[PDB]
Amino acid sequence: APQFHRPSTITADNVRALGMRGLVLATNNAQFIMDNSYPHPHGTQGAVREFLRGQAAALTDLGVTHANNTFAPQPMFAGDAAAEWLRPSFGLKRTYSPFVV
Amino acid sequence: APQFHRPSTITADNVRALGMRGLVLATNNAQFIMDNSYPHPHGTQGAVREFLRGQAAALTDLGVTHANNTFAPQPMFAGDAAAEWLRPSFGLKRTYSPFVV
Amino acid sequence: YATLQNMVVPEIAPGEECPSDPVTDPAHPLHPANLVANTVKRMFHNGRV
Repeated sequence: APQFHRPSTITADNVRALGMRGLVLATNNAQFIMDNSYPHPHGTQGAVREFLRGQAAALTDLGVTHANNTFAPQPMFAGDAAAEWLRPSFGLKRTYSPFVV
Repeated sequence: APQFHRPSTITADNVRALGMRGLVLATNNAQFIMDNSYPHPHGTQGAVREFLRGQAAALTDLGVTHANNTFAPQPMFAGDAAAEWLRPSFGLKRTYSPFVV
Repeated sequence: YATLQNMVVPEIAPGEECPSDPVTDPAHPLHPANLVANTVKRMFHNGRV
């Protein structure tokens, strides 16, 4: 469990193991006093670098729980097809409704 | 127990002992003729400060009876968040209907 | 980016359709039960889209 009032606490695995919904209220219930007794070893700019890599890895975990809601992502653009010498590489204008009943 | 027809009966406890709904009826059903034999000792305008403090506290009573109906007051403006060194603070423009099914 | 991947997504009921209205359906993410302070789907509702 990471503590958001200390820069030397947040790692990538502490944010990823916490859920996306649980990441909302954990950041809103922190401490207003910022502690400077133990800073991050890569500087204060490096603690921003470590925290947000765990959020984008949690979007991949959110896509797993919603894999029964959307479909397999088709290739979007040209140049990517298995058999290109008889048919071209298609690509979707993704304006549809990705939804599984 | 307050009585509206005399100056020196209304105190702070006398306004808040009756709620918002009952204060509609008893002030619309009070006496026309004002008595003046023993006025309010801080003057007849001093009790004007004494009554109306119980009204804005009487919707904090109605805030509790609708705490199971309305929402928690989110900060309407920025600057109010526990963490401001990694994430910003929004503020909800409370155009929404405080309404819980 | 810290408030783009910051939203409230309720899980859909088994056998129910998609939420379309933020005003009535509480499973909609822009519903006033989901409009928390400091988030962007409430900022989808502060600035109404």
